[PDB]
Amino acid sequence: SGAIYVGNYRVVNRHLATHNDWANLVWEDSSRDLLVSSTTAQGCDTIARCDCQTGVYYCSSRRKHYPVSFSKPSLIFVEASEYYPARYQSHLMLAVGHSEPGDCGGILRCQHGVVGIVSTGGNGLVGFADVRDLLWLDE
Ligand SMILES: Cc1ccc2c(ccn2CC(=O)N2CCC[C@H](C(N)=O)C2)c1
Ligand SMILES: [Zn+2]
Repeated sequence: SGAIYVGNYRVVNRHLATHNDWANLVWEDSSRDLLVSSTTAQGCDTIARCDCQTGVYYCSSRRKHYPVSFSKPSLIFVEASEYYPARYQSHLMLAVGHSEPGDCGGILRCQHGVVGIVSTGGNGLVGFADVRDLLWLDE
C-alpha cells in the first residue's frame, strides 16, 4: 500500500484504488497501473522533473529503504494477475531489488523529489510506475 499526496491530488496504484478514489476520480490509466483522485487537504509531497536513473525506494516487506539503479520508463510485458490480464504496462521502470505484492505503493525518490511508486515485482526485481511526466500534478 501507499500513495503520493501533491497539491489537491492523491496518486495511487490503480489496482489498489478505493471506492472513495473512484468517486473523486481525476484521471486513470490501466496501461500504467495509475489512478489520481482529488483531495480536500493540501498534500505533503514534491514531484521530481528530471531524468535520474538512481534513487531510493521504500520496501514495506522489509520496513526499509533501498538504493536502486532503474531503467528509463518503457513498455514492459507483465504476466496476468487477479487484477489485470497479461499485457504491456507502459511508463514502467525496472530495477534489481526486493519486492512482494503488498509492496505496491512504496515511493521511489531521487534528490529532486518523488519519481514514482512500486507497481510490479519479480524474483529479485522491482518495477516502478513513473509519475515525472504528469506535469499537471503541480500545475
Ligand atoms: C515474486 C513476485 C511476484 C509478484 C509480485 C512481486 C511484487 C509485486 N508483485 C505483484 C505484481 O507484480 N503484480 C500484481 C498486482 C498488479 C501488478 C501490475 N502492475 O500489473 C502486477 C513479487
Ligand atoms: Zn532526479
